[PDB]
Amino acid sequence: PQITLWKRPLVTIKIGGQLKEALLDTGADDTVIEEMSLPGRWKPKMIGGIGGFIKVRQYDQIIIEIAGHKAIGTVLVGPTPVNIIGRNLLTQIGATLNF
Amino acid sequence: PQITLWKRPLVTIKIGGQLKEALLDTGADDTVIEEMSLPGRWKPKMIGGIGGFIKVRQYDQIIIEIAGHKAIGTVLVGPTPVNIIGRNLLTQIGATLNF
Ligand SMILES: COc1ccc(S(=O)(=O)N(C[C@H]2CCC(=O)N2)C[C@@H](O)[C@H](Cc2ccccc2)NC(=O)O[C@@H]2C[C@@H]3CCO[C@@H]3C2)cc1
Ligand SMILES: [Cl-]
Ligand SMILES: [Cl-]
Ligand code: NA
Repeated sequence: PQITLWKRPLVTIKIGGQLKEALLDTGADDTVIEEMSLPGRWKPKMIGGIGGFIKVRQYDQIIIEIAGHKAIGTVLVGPTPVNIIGRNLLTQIGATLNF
Repeated sequence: PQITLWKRPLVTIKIGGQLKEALLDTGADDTVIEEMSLPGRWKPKMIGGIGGFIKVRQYDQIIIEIAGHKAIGTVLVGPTPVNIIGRNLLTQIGATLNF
């Protein structure tokens, strides 16, 4: 698709068999989702957003559908106002910005 | 142009007579610029993201040149770690997300 930006670019994602809403976020390096359970081991990571740095759980090689496109990659779990799909997975689904 | 997302989507902007680098950010509702002087009236605002909220100054009807495209709109000024072009100005240059 071609998504305009008059509204927030929210899409449906599927992770762990559950549907969630997430924001396509070209200003995010990383994908950050709200607390949920994911399989496997996690590693620590600190990310710095607009208000400061927070700790998150980094899970690698997680299967995630984004707007109907399959991605497999790193998901950070921690307190974010909204689930955000960052460039690590936007690249996997072939997204570009155009103007 | 078509901008891929392997790297941060940074562009040159001109605002207040000043050249700056800024992120094209589909996850940002509003445009947020690091501390600088702008003319006219302003009002305080709080904006929030990962890590919490910061206090900013809201300036209305500010012209920004974004990668050579002129736009006008509200610009927030405050202690953001990065300059952010948000959806309120991305729409005006006709930016879309494509995949
Ligand atoms: C109302 O207007 C705005 C409100 C908030 C922001 S924001 O900068 O907090 N942010 C909002 C996003 C994230 C939460 C949400 O609902 N939408 C814009 C983001 O693109 C932000 C833009 C950003 C803010 C601060 C630093 C770098 C980028 N990136 C970001 O938080 O990425 C996180 C932090 C890590 C650094 C970059 O990637 C890592 C993942 C911008 C304008
Ligand atoms: Cl505006
Ligand atoms: Cl349009
Ligand atoms: Na003004």
